[PDB]
Amino acid sequence: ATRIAILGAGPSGMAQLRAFQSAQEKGAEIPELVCFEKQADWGGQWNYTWRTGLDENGEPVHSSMYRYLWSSGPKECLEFADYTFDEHFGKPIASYPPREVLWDYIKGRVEKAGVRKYIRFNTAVRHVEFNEDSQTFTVTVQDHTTDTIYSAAFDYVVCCTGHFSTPYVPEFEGFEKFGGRILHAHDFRDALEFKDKTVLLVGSSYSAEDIGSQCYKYGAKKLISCYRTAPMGYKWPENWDERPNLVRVDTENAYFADGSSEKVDAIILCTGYIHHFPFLNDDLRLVTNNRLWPLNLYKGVVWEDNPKFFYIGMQDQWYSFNMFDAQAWYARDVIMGRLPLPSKEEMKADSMAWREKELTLVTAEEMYTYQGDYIQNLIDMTDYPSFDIPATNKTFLEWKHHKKENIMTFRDHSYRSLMTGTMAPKHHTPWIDALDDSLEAYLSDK
Amino acid sequence: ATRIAILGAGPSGMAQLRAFQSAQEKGAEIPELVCFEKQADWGGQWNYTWRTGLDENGEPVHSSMYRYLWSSGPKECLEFADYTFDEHFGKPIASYPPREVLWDYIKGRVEKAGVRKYIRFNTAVRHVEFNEDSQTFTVTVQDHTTDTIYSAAFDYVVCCTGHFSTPYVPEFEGFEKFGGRILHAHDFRDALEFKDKTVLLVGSSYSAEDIGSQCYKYGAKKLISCYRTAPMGYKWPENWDERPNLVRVDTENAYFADGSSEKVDAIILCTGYIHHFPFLNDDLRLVTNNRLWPLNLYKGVVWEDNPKFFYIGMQDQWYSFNMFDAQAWYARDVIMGRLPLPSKEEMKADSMAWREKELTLVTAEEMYTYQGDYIQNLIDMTDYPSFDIPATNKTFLEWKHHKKENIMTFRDHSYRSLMTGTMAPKHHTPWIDALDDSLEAYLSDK
Ligand SMILES: Cc1cc2nc3c(=O)[nH]c(=O)nc-3n(C[C@H](O)[C@H](O)[C@H](O)COP(=O)(O)OP(=O)(O)OC[C@H]3O[C@@H](n4cnc5c(N)ncnc54)[C@H](O)[C@@H]3O)c2cc1C
Ligand SMILES: Cc1cc2nc3c(=O)[nH]c(=O)nc-3n(C[C@H](O)[C@H](O)[C@H](O)COP(=O)(O)OP(=O)(O)OC[C@H]3O[C@@H](n4cnc5c(N)ncnc54)[C@H](O)[C@@H]3O)c2cc1C
Ligand SMILES: NC(=O)c1ccc[n+]([C@@H]2O[C@H](COP(=O)([O-])OP(=O)(O)OC[C@H]3O[C@@H](n4cnc5c(N)ncnc54)[C@H](OP(=O)(O)O)[C@@H]3O)[C@@H](O)[C@H]2O)c1
Ligand SMILES: NC(=O)c1ccc[n+]([C@@H]2O[C@H](COP(=O)([O-])OP(=O)(O)OC[C@H]3O[C@@H](n4cnc5c(N)ncnc54)[C@H](OP(=O)(O)O)[C@@H]3O)[C@@H](O)[C@H]2O)c1
Repeated sequence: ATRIAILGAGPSGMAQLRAFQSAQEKGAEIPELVCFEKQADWGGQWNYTWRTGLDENGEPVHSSMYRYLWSSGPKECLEFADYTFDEHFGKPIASYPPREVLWDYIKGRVEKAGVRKYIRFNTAVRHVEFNEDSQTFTVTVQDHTTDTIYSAAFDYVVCCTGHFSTPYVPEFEGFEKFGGRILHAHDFRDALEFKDKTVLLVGSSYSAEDIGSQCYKYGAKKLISCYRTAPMGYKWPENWDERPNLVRVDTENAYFADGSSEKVDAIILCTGYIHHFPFLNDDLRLVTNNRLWPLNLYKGVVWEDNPKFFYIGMQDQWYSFNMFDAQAWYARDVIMGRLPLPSKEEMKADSMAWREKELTLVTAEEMYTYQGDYIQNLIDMTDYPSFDIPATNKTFLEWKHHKKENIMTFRDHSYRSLMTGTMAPKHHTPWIDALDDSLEAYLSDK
Repeated sequence: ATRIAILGAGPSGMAQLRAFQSAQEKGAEIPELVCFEKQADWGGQWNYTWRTGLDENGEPVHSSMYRYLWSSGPKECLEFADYTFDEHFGKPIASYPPREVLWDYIKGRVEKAGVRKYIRFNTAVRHVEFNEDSQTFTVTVQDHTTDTIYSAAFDYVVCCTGHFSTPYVPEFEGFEKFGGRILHAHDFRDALEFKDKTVLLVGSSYSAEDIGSQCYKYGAKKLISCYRTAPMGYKWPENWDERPNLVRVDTENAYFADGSSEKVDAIILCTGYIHHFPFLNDDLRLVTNNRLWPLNLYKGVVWEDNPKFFYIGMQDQWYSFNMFDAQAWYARDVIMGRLPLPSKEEMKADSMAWREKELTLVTAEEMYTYQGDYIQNLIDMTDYPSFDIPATNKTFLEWKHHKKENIMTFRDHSYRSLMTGTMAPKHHTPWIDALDDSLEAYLSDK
């Protein structure tokens, strides 16, 4: 009568449900499942909302996604080994689908699987405690539909609440006096809000690349992006420059370590996120910066201090969807008794070996290869379909080259699926001109 | 060795500490105090921040206040009976001080009292449980300076976390397609962000009045405000009209029940707040809409289901600072044994009588007079200095008339202090021209 709690119904929660459902379909007897989700529908980040800051129930808004967002890597690198792009759409499609298209895809797997019935939507997880005496977890949640706080007992808990939602938002001198809008990447919604405007983007990783690109694409007057350590280093459009870092601000201007300075309408902090778990105490709470190998997680997923608690997708992401699968399948097999955990000492020693290797990594290539090795090790222990990881590494490599070649057109290239073998078609419209981000617009043919 | 927890160091928390400190100064022996505050300094709403949505630790941003905010009622109606405006500033000042000026004042009382030492700043209250077996509260908090979650036992808890922070944010058809900024009043920061723009304000209470006024004052091209029930009904500037309710929106336009419609750059939801206490379970959690008499609070402050738990300032606010005092002094005397509570049945019957009367109220005059009667009933039970409530009522009445006379110049009038008798000077600058909101600018003379 063993009972499991899954926190969150994004890709990771969906993957954990899907892993149990698959074991059950092959005839295994599975635990009882309850998955709690604070939004009204599944998909995690991929469920777009116009809302900003706090949602209609007062929970922090979860999604950081914006209008016009498109896959940032090759779809071929994030394809499910058990539910192909061919199966879901019935036809080839280009390699960088818009948000709505990938949303549709991940829902499709879990619609086929019938796992929606396990999910209590509109329910925020408030608190998870472990009771020593009974060896079980009390999960306290708030049901916003009924406006009730209640709690329930579980034998295992799988946490899938992500780490790209709680913004890291550093302060800069003068922000209290600046007259334009200051916002974090997290609150970016429609690029059209910045048409004909000068937009400062603080930071130099994916958010900066892509939020700049959208502002450019939808007609901002000018873009300044500044970096803390090293410049992003791509060849930008003519109305976009990189400066060394922002140092202060006044009523209208920004000042850089350059010595330069200029008039700026809006500042967008593209400074990343914190791992933040307001519902866990120190006995259960993961503390880490964003990285390929957070400590304290055996095989990157079992909580070393209480191996009945698990974390999915808490690593930085080169791979994503099929990493979460590998992780969710491993957790499932641990929970189900198919893969007994070693002692605490051996877990720590294993994790340390993973951390030593992580610290070796210099180049982007070495990094996704490392995540690949990690994933390889996971999928080899479970009935998760194996797939060509070295060939996925190669596809990441091409993608890197395409971005270096030209940062504004990398989305116009195509790659071959490592599940099906088929090469993807070019898209009916080049990126810069595809102004409509809808599923409908992308799947027809204008 | 009796121990009290005070949740929040805004005006209410500050009042609660001040109430204890005064009893102690007069020679009483007081309980031990710990006050928890998630911000880095005291003042509550009055502590301005440029931050929006979630703060640097990932907590919801608390303050709803914006640049250029000024007192919305006569300072004479919110004067402390035990720490006058004369005492704090050393000289007369006008009747509608800017935010920074009132912040300075409320901090002044609590700096004089030396109560800062009781407060653990940068600490978010996560959870408050009541243990039946020991009859005490476990308060769990997260210290963001040390990044540690810990908990502590208390005999009484006073909740002062406010109810104008978690926004009520209704959805309107088309919001997911609109191309400008959508925001709640709560996120409104610098009016200059809307200079030369058309701004729709949804709502018809104080937020709508005042945010519109600031947008106007700082040079917005045009203002549309729309109402759900009745229009605000003031004579607005020429570039500002009131329409019946908003019904939908597309890429660039708003459509109203008017039948009318127009191009709009930014939508500001001025639709109020919810009472939200994510750190309480249903045994302790107050559930109410914003009103003069929330139910379940004996004398408006003692939690009827567990009278060792208290709420300060959870009523809607005509009076404010000296209401919180009256309430804090009452809670103090209850906690200290000077005012024993009646049985549960009598509390309920008393609360019912207050509710019946609340439901009687029609006119704005009847409403603040009701709050005044409530405050009268409180201050008569404690050593809180009594003061002229009927004369404060009269002052509110004048203020109402000044607003109806001209909504854009009500802040240029002056009233007499009910603590000192002295009439307040006119201000060195009329409202529409005082563009600088700083303490310094308001307290010197230009
Ligand atoms: C702007 C942005 C763009 C991205 N684009 C890509 C991309 O193009 N390609 C790619 O591979 N990856 C991308 N990512 C990476 C992203 O992390 C993954 O794609 C994927 O969404 C990870 O999903 P997850 O389920 O682990 O967490 P999430 O997707 O964040 O979902 C977590 C779920 O947990 C829920 N939750 C959180 N707290 C609670 C609580 N208290 N109670 C109940 N429920 C809770 C949330 O509501 C949410 O549904 C992007 C990330 C961001 C932020
Ligand atoms: C925009 C705006 C303008 C206003 N203008 C006026 C005015 O001009 N005149 C007037 O009389 N009234 C005004 N008010 C009314 C306001 O409610 C009172 O003036 C007063 O600030 C109420 O104080 P409070 O201490 O009860 O709550 P607050 O002032 O809101 O302070 C609550 C405190 O609780 C803390 N807190 C909340 N949650 C936690 C947690 N979980 N853990 C730790 N700490 C927590 C917050 O950090 C905050 O410091 C205004 C309100 C708003 C929103
Ligand atoms: N579809 C898309 O294209 C898309 C868009 C956004 C996000 N994402 C996803 O989200 C993940 C990362 O998002 P992210 O770019 O927001 O965070 P991130 O990858 O951790 O990058 C954080 C960035 O902010 C900078 N930064 C931090 N503090 C700073 C400071 N005080 N001053 C100046 N700069 C500062 C960092 O500077 P330093 O470099 O000096 O450390 C770094 O460039 C990616 O793995 C991707 O999956 C995808
Ligand atoms: N210094 C200042 O001037 C200042 C500024 C802001 C706030 N404050 C303080 O904050 C308190 C109130 O702030 P508030 O005005 O934001 O909230 P509020 O007083 O409760 O008013 C809520 C408003 O939003 C409207 N509304 C709610 N739902 C709506 C919907 N679905 N569609 C359209 N309109 C809708 C309500 O409509 P209905 O009228 O139909 O009920 C009402 O006008 C005041 O007591 C004051 O202390 C002061």
